[PDB]
Amino acid sequence: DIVALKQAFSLPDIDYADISQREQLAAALKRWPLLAEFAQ
Amino acid sequence: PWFERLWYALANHPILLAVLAAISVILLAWVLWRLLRIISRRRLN
Amino acid sequence: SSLWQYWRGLSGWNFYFLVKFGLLWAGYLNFHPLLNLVFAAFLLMPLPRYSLHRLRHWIALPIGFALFWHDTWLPGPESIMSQGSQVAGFSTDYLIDLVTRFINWQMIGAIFVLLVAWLFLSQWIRITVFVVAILLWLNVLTLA
Amino acid sequence: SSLWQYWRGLSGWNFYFLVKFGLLWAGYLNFHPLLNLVFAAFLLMPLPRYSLHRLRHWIALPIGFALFWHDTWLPGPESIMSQGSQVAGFSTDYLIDLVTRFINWQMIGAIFVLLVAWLFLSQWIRITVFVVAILLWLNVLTLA
Amino acid sequence: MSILTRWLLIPPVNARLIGRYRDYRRHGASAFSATLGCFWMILAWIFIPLEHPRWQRIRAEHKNLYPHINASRPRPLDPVRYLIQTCWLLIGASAFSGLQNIRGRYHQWMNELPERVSHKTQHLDELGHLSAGARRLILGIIVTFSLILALICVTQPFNPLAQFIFLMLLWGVALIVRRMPGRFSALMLIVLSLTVSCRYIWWRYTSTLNWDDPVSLVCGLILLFAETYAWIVLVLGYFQVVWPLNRQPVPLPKDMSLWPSVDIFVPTYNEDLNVVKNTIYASLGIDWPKDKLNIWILDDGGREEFRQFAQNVGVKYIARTTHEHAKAGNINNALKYAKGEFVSIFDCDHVPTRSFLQMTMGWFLKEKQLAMMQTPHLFYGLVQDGNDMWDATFFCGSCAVIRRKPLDEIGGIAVETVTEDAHTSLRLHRRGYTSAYMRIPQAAGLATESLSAHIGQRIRWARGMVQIFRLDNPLTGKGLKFAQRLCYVNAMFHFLSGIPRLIFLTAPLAFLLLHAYIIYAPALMIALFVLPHMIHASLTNSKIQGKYRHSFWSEIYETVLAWYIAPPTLVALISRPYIFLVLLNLVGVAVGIWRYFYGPPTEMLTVVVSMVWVFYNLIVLGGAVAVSVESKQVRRSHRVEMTMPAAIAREDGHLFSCTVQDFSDGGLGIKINGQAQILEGQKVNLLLKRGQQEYVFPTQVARVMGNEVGLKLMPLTTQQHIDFVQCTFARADLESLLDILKLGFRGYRHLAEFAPSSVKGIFRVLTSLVSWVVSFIPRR
Repeated sequence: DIVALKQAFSLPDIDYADISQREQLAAALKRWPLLAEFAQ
Repeated sequence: PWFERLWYALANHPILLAVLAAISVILLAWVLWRLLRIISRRRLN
Repeated sequence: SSLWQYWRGLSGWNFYFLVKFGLLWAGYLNFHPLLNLVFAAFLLMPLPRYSLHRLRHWIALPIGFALFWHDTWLPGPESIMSQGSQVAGFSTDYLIDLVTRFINWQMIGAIFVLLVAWLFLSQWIRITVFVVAILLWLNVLTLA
Repeated sequence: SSLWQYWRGLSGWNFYFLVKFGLLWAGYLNFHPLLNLVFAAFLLMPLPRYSLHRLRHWIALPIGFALFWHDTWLPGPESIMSQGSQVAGFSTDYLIDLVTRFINWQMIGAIFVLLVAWLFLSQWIRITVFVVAILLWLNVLTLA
Repeated sequence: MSILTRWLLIPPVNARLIGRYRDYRRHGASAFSATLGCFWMILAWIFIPLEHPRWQRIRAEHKNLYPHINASRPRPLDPVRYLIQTCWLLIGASAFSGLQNIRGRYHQWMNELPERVSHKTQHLDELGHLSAGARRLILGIIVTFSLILALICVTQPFNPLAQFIFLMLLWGVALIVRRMPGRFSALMLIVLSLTVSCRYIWWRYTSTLNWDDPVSLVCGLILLFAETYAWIVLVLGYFQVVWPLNRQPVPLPKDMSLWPSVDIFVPTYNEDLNVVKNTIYASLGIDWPKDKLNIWILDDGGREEFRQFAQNVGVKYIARTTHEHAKAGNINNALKYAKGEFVSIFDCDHVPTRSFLQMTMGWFLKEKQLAMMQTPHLFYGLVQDGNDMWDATFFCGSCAVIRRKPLDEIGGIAVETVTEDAHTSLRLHRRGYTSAYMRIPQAAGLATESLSAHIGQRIRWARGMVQIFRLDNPLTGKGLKFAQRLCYVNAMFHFLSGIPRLIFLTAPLAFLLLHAYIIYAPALMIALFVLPHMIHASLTNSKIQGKYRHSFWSEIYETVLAWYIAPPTLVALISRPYIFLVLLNLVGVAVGIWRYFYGPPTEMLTVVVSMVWVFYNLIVLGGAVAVSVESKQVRRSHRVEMTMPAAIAREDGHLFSCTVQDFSDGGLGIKINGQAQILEGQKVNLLLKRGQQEYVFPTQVARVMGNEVGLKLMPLTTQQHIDFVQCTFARADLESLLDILKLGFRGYRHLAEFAPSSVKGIFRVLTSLVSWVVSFIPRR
């Protein structure tokens, strides 16, 4: 989706920061101790 | 007549007048392109 | 009954008649409309058998040649038979020069153009109807 | 096949005849309407095999070139051969000057406009019909 | 009589003929028509060799070659139609791979030439290296030389042949330039159109006004003033979109703690909950930090279902005590309670994509003075990109971001006009603040909108512009640059294009009726000096807009649409007057045919030209009523068909790939690849792909139509709803002459159907005559 939008135009330097994905990843690391231990 | 002489000189020449028109169009397009690029850079940045 | 399947039309002889019309308009031809109507009727009458029709056409081809010779102002074959000795006496180059002088290439070009026009117009116009109409008109004028 | 779809048309030669028409509209041509009509019938003669059609066109190309030479006011081959010695004896600069003086750029521009118009028309409208109609009209005028 | 034919003709042919007659009769052919058809058929059979294989194939393909002739139903004058079609067939036209490849390669090389020239100029990057005085002198002398050459080209007298050569050369140059993409080609076309239009205007002013007859002089002056106004409007329009800015998003700082706070406003008055639910779900799915985004629903109806939805999904909800100033007042009241640094406004139908604020807020964080940013809700798109060059992009009422402090400083959204958005943009521009425009699609939600919406906007906008000019005139104001004033004046003039159209409609009648000479010139000169103007204007507008379908016919569509809205715009400052004008034009046609057949041959060509003009007028007039009857005729609703690969999982574990045909809040209808015996009432799982992720939605099949399967969603949860809205709505998403002729014909038909009776009769007779005449027109 984001890649398609960036292909329809130039958008070469706008690095996408998915807030939803980051929040879900943070919640997952908070909930599952093994993932938290291995990630950091 | 300073203008009727010029009209009589170019009265029967459509090719030459078309070439002059094309040259003027290209020159004005180039100068407008320069000015618009300058203004666009001044606007965005 | 279905006798229309036997009325085959003039077919090739259409062009024959058109050429004779052309030579009649330019004044090169001595024309007898009655014999032409007779020939048109003879070639137009229907015969049930294909073999009989083909035999009729093959027999009429010499008859068509004879009618063409009669319509032209050329001397009769008896004159050719009598003067064959004089014809053979002349050299080959003299005969070639004479025939080249006789040949009117304008009429040959007209014949070729007419042949092309007939082969194109035979698909869009019934030339048999028009040739019969003109032949009847010429007969009518020469009679009354 | 039976209905003779072999009436393809003049195609490129339409432009040839159009150029002839323009030059006759200007007066530079000693036109020969009968020979032009014979040549057009030679081009429009239907041939079944595509190889025969291609060979006919290729043989007609030198014939068409010779016909266009004949219809022009330029000197014939004998005069060309007689003046070839003088042309060879002349300097290259003289030949270049003669070529520059002979060329009329207005007629070249007119020919280019005619070519563009013919391309557009052939993209939209058949040209063989109009060309043949004009050829027949000229022949009718010359005959009567 | 059957006895006469039976005794006159042999029984076989009589039976054949009577059978053909009965075949005609059974297909509605009258006795006269069938008798005439038999007569024509027997004549054709005896003259035309219809037995020939060529004619056999023609008869077999009769329906293709003769679409407008009914073979089974002979009619009077049918041989006339046959002759017309045969003439068209004879006249009309019925190694290809190599020629096509060469032409395509030439076109591709023409298209790619600007890139190669750009690279060549890039390696010689380079005026730009000279001093200030040297550059000023060189530019001055270059501009003087080019302007003098253009002035000479504009004011050169020519005879018909030289003029025609000039027209052909300039038209060819314009056509060649149009193929080349880029802004330089657009600039060249703009300059060429300016030169041609200046030539036409100079010729009209110096060689066409008739100074002998006072009436013809006054008519010519009025027509020339109308043409001058049209030329000024065209020049201003060229200026507006001469150089689209093509603004691109500025990346946000990688520190998410430096990002600003945004308050999204979704105002609704009477929209159902189904419409607003999708927008709110998309808003919650916008990729932006949760602590930096607050969503507000502004329902003016006080509806409790909206409050329940807002409480369930967590978005805020405020309803006002009163309902003054409508949406503008609603947003002004809501602003007293918001606390964010930026205010974003979305309409109910618009679906905000999750990459909205990410692509928008960079410029606000970068350029401090920027107070407003607009995103697209074609022609409008490019006028707004061109306006951004001069800082004249105005609020469009939706899908915009406004800085909070400037918005509160100007007293909030303006409420004195129907178009609050434009007035807010003008007030922001007056204080020195800047506006931007980003041409990145959101999700565009609604499809088509039809002319019903097209006219809503067209009108509410004209009235608002008139009110703004009345109260906050850009010309008399302070703090506005010249280009912004030009853009605003261009908008006002575009909305004031009502009187010149009437003058253009009445001028040819002013010739045909009063026998005046409003345009004192030979018709050939008129054509040679007017046609280049219209052709070059059409080519330049087509190149600038870049529309796939581009010709004078789109311009005719624009004129008929803008003429339908002239009375309301002039009211801001139908049947009877309009049918009066149409009858005037038809009387002009009648007197024109009288003139052409009985008048002197000298004026015949002028009469013919005026005939063409009046025909164009008759097309426009019919188009105006055609749109009046087609505006309220749309019955379909929101239905967007897009291809997207999905998966369907059965209880049995079978997984099938599918493509979604259509979708809505009630469910989705999909097309299944391959054979699958999916039974209705079976609970299945729909897997949708979002980027590189898969989301599973439980559905039940409610209708199966062959390979088309309709699924309905079981009661969903909040996160599931947001995922659904992200995967469905907030995605990454001569013929015209005949069409306009049909539009005019159907407009005249409707006018005959609904006008007053005293003219109902006249218009019905005219439509019948036009149809009968068209019945003879050759067709391919």
